[PDB]
Amino acid sequence: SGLRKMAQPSGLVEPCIVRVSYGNNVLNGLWLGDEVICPRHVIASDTTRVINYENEMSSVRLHNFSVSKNNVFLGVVSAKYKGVNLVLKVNQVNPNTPEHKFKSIKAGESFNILACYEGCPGSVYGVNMRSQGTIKGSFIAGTCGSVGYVSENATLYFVYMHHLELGNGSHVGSNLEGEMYGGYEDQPSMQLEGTNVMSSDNVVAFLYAALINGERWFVTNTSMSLESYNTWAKTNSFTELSSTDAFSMLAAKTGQSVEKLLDSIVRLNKGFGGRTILSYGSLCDEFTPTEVIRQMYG
Amino acid sequence: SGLRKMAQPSGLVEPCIVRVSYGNNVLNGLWLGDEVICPRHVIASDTTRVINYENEMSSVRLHNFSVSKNNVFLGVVSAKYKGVNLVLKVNQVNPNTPEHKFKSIKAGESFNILACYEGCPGSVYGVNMRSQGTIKGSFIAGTCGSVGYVSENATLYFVYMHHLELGNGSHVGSNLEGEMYGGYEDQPSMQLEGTNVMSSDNVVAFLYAALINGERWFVTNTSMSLESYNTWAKTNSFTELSSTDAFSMLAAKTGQSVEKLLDSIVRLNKGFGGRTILSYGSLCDEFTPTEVIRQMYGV
Ligand SMILES: *C(=N)[C@H](C[C@@H]1CCNC1=O)NC(=O)[C@@H]1[C@@H]2[C@H](CN1C(=O)[C@@H](NS(C)(=O)=O)C(C)(C)C)C2(C)C
Ligand SMILES: *C(=N)[C@H](C[C@@H]1CCNC1=O)NC(=O)[C@@H]1[C@@H]2[C@H](CN1C(=O)[C@@H](NS(C)(=O)=O)C(C)(C)C)C2(C)C
Repeated sequence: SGLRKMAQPSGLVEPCIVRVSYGNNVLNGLWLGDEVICPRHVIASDTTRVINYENEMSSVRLHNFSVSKNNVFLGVVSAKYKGVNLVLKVNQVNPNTPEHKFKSIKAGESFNILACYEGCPGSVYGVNMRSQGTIKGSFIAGTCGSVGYVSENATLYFVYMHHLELGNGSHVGSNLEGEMYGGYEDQPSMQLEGTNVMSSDNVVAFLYAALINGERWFVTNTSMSLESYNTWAKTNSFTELSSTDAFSMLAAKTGQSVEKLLDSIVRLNKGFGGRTILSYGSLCDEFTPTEVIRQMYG
Repeated sequence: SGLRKMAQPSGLVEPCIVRVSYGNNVLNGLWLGDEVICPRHVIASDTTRVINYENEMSSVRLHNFSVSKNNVFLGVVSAKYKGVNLVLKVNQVNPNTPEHKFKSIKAGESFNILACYEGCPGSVYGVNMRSQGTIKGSFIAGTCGSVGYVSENATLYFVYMHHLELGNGSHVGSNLEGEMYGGYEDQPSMQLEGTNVMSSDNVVAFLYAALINGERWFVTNTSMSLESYNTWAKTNSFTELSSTDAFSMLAAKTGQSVEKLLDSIVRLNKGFGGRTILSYGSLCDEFTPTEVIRQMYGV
């Protein structure tokens, strides 16, 4: 059964993806109602140098936009900035607009990515929000505007829109309100990502999933207290756990309390010694405790 | 730019999933036209012991069936075995039936699993068919009838329907014609999966994806001839490579010949030595050459 990333189904999101073109830039937009949200960098005359966005807005011609989906051409009637996103009002309303809210994702939380290639949905996969506000996915040219989403209790939330990839390979996007996650600039810059902080909540859930998979070599007879682990975590770029309550079910099923896995984290952070855990060679923090519980038990 | 096991979008498949129940057994079915296809063990009176399907079919009653989708219910007017699958005719044609075909999956090929629970699609993810006709899915209770599909050249193929989980954890399903992959029986028995043979085509593609993503510690000034690797492959449960021509473009982009990666495989098979390749601590044959080329370069 192992442990793998899953994506919630994409049915409600795909009919909202449109191809947005301006000049030499071709990417994706999110068509909801008569609005189309896209990364505002699409109207940049040159993405190899610093962009003055209000200068580009004052020189924008709505007749140069090309917003389409399949065989429907959407005429742009108004353009406005909203943060780092471009909000374009079109002459047609999306007949397949789903009931939806807008939500911001926090660090250590999982969501789904509908990877779209120049207006065409191509694939869908699950990601996780790193401490600095980035994610580790797979984006290439023409995939900006790809939408992140998550369904909670039958409520569809749009949470992410892709903008850029940093030099270290981390991927940077914004919420649908135009606020960039982690506060990164939407410029072709050399800006750095901070030091990454592993979510210890997720590493413990990852280690519980490995015990359910019959992988127990990393568990010894040594325990480590919560307080002592939290003192170790802040000097080793791990978050501190508030409590062990979230793992009550996983601990009873596997026969290992959180304190046993906390000791494993400290030992395995120095290297797996040549062995693997769920095919990984390092600690994985992309699975929340709720994810692991649902994937293993439903 | 990254490498992730991806699934194709599920929008054309979700409206075809239905809940299928009979007595105390509940699973998923595939609603196309006025036909619903499900695993036949939904009518088994006892999943605990060996099932006599001839007795179960003789004592079946159409009205004891219940197939439904979003509070709308379908009446079963006919039930028939087709291989290990039940084919039920219902009194309503699926208005969202997509243009589709049926197809079998070969070893080493990738397809998409739409995991479902009691007729409600829950998650979608990509899998790769292992050499013995199994997949390392994540099916748990109530996921029987979950549908595998693949989109090729704008043609939708239904390729998989979930049945059981072997004692070793591997997952066995059938195609949509009732033929179980790998020849396993739909019986609660201790069937043993054969020896897994790693797809060398997929491992090479995985290592090419690593080079594209900046991983290169596993390549040295060494390179292994194709025949020399194939002789090693038949000894260490790896597929033999007919040629290197499927990697012509990947070899040009990364400047690394297949032969250089062939020696990497032989060395890496003995362990990574504490190093990683795109988070992996072991070789992974879950990505085809076509998967990698498309994910890295768009195409
Ligand atoms: C959207 N269409 C792309 C997605 C990129 C392409 C490679 N991987 C991705 O995630 N975004 C951009 O093209 C984005 C646009 C221009 C430059 N840019 C980048 O992502 C660059 N990275 S960076 C932070 O060094 O500028 C690069 C080098 C193209 C990956 C702007 C930031 C406006
Ligand atoms: C469908 N609802 C299940 C899917 C299973 C549940 C656990 N993981 C899965 O993939 N199918 C069955 O329950 C299936 C039914 C009965 C026995 N069976 C199994 O998968 C069993 N495995 S085995 C090969 O030992 O019989 C088991 C013990 C439930 C996992 C039959 C084959 C009819």
